[PDB]
Amino acid sequence: QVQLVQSGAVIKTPGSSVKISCRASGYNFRDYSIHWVRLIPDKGFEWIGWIKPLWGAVSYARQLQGRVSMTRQLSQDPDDPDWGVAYMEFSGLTPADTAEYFCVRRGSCDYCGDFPWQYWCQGTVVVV
Amino acid sequence: VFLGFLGAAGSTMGAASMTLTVQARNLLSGTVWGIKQLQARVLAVERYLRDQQLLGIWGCSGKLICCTNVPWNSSWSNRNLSEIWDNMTWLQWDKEISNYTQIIYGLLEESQNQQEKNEQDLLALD
Amino acid sequence: EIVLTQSPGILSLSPGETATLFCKASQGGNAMTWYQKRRGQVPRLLIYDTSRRASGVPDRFVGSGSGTDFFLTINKLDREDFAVYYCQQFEFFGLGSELEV
Amino acid sequence: AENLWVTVYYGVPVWKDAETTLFCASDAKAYETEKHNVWATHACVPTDPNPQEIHLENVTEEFNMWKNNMVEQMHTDIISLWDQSLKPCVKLTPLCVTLQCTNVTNNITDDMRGELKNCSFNMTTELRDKKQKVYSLFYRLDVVQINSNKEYRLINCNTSACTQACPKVSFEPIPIHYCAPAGFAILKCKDKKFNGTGPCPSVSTVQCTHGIKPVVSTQLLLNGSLAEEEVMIRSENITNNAKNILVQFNTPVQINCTRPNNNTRKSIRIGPGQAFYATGDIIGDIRQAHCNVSKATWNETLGKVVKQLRKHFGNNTIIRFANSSGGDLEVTTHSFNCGGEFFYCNTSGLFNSTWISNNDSITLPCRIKQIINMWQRIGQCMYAPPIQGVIRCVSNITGLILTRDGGSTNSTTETFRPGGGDMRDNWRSELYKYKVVKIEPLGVAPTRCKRRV
Amino acid sequence: NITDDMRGELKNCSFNMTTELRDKKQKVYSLFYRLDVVQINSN
Ligand SMILES: CC(=O)N[C@@H]1[C@@H](O)[C@H](O[C@@H]2O[C@H](CO)[C@@H](O[C@@H]3O[C@H](CO[C@H]4O[C@H](CO[C@H]5O[C@H](CO)[C@@H](O)[C@H](O)[C@@H]5O[C@H]5O[C@H](CO)[C@@H](O)[C@H](O)[C@@H]5O)[C@@H](O)[C@H](O)[C@@H]4O)[C@@H](O)[C@H](O[C@H]4O[C@H](CO)[C@@H](O)[C@H](O)[C@@H]4O)[C@@H]3O)[C@H](O)[C@H]2NC(C)=O)[C@@H](CO)O[C@H]1O
Ligand SMILES: CC(=O)N[C@@H]1[C@@H](O)[C@H](O[C@@H]2O[C@H](CO)[C@@H](O[C@@H]3O[C@H](CO[C@H]4O[C@H](CO[C@H]5O[C@H](CO)[C@@H](O)[C@H](O)[C@@H]5O[C@H]5O[C@H](CO)[C@@H](O)[C@H](O)[C@@H]5O)[C@@H](O)[C@H](O)[C@@H]4O)[C@@H](O)[C@H](O[C@H]4O[C@H](CO)[C@@H](O)[C@H](O)[C@@H]4O)[C@@H]3O)[C@H](O)[C@H]2NC(C)=O)[C@@H](CO)O[C@H]1O
Repeated sequence: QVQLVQSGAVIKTPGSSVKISCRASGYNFRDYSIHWVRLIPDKGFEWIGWIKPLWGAVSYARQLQGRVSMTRQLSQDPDDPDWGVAYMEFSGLTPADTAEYFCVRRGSCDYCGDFPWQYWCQGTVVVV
Repeated sequence: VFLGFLGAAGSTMGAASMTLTVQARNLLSGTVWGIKQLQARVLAVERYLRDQQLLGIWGCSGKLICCTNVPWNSSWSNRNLSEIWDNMTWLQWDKEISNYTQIIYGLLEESQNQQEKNEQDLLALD
Repeated sequence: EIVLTQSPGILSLSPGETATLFCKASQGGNAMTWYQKRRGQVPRLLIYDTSRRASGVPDRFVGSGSGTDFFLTINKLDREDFAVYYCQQFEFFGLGSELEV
Repeated sequence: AENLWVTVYYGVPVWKDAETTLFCASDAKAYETEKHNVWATHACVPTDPNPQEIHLENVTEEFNMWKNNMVEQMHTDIISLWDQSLKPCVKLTPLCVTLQCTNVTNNITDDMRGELKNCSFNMTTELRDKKQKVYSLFYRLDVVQINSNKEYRLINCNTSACTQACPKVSFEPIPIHYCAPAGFAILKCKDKKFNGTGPCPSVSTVQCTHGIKPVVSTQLLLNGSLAEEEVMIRSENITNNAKNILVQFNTPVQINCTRPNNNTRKSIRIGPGQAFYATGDIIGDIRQAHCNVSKATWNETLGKVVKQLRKHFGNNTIIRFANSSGGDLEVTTHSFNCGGEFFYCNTSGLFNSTWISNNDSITLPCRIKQIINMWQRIGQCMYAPPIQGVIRCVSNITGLILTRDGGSTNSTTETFRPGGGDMRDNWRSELYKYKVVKIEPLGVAPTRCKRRV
Repeated sequence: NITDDMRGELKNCSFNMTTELRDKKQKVYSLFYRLDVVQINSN
């Protein structure tokens, strides 16, 4: 079973950067993109970007470019080599960035596209 | 005239029923790579024999065109002769009769053995 | 960009009834995705490719639509179905419809 | 007469869409290459002296290149084929050792970092009893600082094992044909304006595909077959930024590449039978690997893609070009093989533009590696032996794998960036013309005919 | 802290193991069942 586990909630001061981790397991980590999305109070969901774990290629929402950086680390455990961690760092925070941040992954069926997110991390609340 | 293998794809089922011996022709003859070759070489004879299997459990080992004794259930198509032989194409026609092809085959299976069990009785008395 | 407009904002119905929720996209021709978010819970994928149900989603959830007009239908409402529902196409999202008792 | 009877037909022209194991075809000159070098050319069947592709008149066929198999099959064949080649090739197990490295003999400006580390190390001997301190030259990318000595290690030592490719092998991409079994056809969209998905009016059956050589390369794809009329820009979902864009050129843009250093190779006896090919003295100047393209033609061809792009994003739109956002060296740079060594060419100079609604060349620098980790390797890696002498290759650019920025905001300024990552895109780029079908010849239909008694 | 009668079936074993590099070594410990080991022969 696919599992995405994020790092805990944090309080950040304006001007700070926050680095959120998403430990992904139960599937081959290199085979699926991870997206990040934020749910903002009174504004709804905002897609942040995606990362493809093989080369760590990335794409960032135009309106957030310059403030977001996504990276990943692949398991270094010889008997458990297929999981990995995705990281998203979000900088120059303001109170308007107070939101719940999710890492998400698509379904693995034949008609599953890139954006329907079947799997969700438990979310990370960031209060600025 | 000679079109080529599958050339009468978009031709009428009458005109396509001319060039049958061309599609029937190019159908047999024509270590990483070595294994690919082998399970392709068997696949082609398996797939080929499965058709001869049918023609043989019917009476149509002739073969190409072969008439039979099972009458056409109008429910299957119900279209007139002209509008399928001088009109429709086999690509098209296949999808209509597709819903009952295996049911149709069953009608054929019983009908052939019925012929044989009968013809023995003729040569028996005569 | 795609603008997704969901309606109604709030839908008030009883257990056992059928809810219909709407999502109108500013651009036609794309398929629609729906999510359920129960209060305080992680969002859950319900429908993708307009009408296909996601993993473990019961058949009383029915997605449909065409062009710019898309619908989520929830048959025989269960107590758990009262939640906020969001539509999505690519990176774009509706602002959500709340189904209340 | 009114009563109709079914009469069966054998040899009916009709097919069902399929998947099946195909097989390879190559030509006689590939075996004339000898030298025990080309991969799988030997087990591979030959081609046809007089190939024929029968055009099928009056028929249309719904192609989809983003939901094809024979590219997944090919991608796989290439990975396997390659991996079977390395079994005999020697293991560099003991080369994973604490190196003691310095810089190469040079007088460069402080700003210019040293990319050639002269490393000495205790290597093994033909006899278990002894050892041997011996030196070799390594690129900065093939080593990591381990920790007032300046000591390093081969970068693979913590990720994976290492196996030295046999120099008696070749990396040259030679044309492959994918031939079908019997009672299986391949259908070829002969329409010269096809985007890869939907009904194709001009179609032809054919046994084998064309000569598809396996150029494995990021950013720009090279030496491929090019479009007949327009620069076609193909994608699965263009509106969605998450999906890449496959640009297929109309005109070839020739790009010359080289390693200027006259490198030398010495052979070190691991023993017995095992033998490591070290990098010996650099004869002559210490220069920088690079590639040149005409600024004129790049201007011209980047103008063609823009004319095409505005058909999808509006006539009154700005379309500028930017360099990679960030990621692995495998994807942040134009990767390829050239003469037997692997290149990593900075594409910032190519993707650095802007386009409004209405005589030298481009020197672009490169890096070079020897221990490579292609196809998203995890447990195994491969040391590409030093290729003695000076190296230069000349190639055409056939396409691109571009990527658009999803920030959007309905701005008429959506920019593009070169991408890569998944290598199926490359075979997707050449196999868009093809589709595999299962032949079903047993037709049944009514004609006024009963069989005799 | 078991009664003398009850024999120890979990032996804590330390040993010079190999490293990623041929150059070095590493003393590291692991736990083994009594059946997976034999007394070799006041250590
Ligand atoms: C630049 C880049 O990134 N691209 C590379 C690319 O360089 C390369 O492919 C090369 O490209 C270059 C440039 O595009 C080519 O160079 C050009 O080539 C021609 C050469 O002309 C040819 O034939 C000439 C002979 O002329 C006549 O004579 C014949 C024999 O006597 C006869 O049959 C003919 O009729 C012909 O006409 C008349 O002339 C003769 C006398 O010669 C007369 O008696 C007859 O009666 C006729 O009147 C000969 O001159 C030449 O050698 C060649 O064979 C040249 O015209 C170009 O020269 C001009 O420009 C040069 C710089 O551009 C400049 O220095 C000169 O001063 C000239 O103005 C030019 O060289 C080239 O052929 C081609 N190279 C190769 C290797 O194929 C490829 C290769 O990898 O990659 C790209 O990426
Ligand atoms: C910038 C970028 O990213 N883009 C690159 C791009 O640079 C490149 O394509 C190039 O672009 C540049 C800029 O867009 C081009 O430069 C401009 O070119 C013209 C040059 O004018 C041309 O002809 C001039 C001669 O003028 C006359 O004379 C002829 C011969 O005598 C005659 O037939 C004509 O009638 C003509 O009219 C009159 O003038 C003569 C005297 O010259 C007179 O007696 C007659 O009676 C007429 O009155 C000549 O001047 C010039 O060499 C060229 O041949 C220039 O006008 C521009 O110069 C101006 O701007 C310069 C900087 O922008 C500035 O330095 C100057 O001071 C000027 O104000 C300018 O250079 C360029 O041609 C083109 N380059 C190439 C290589 O093709 C491509 C290439 O890869 O890629 C893009 O991505």
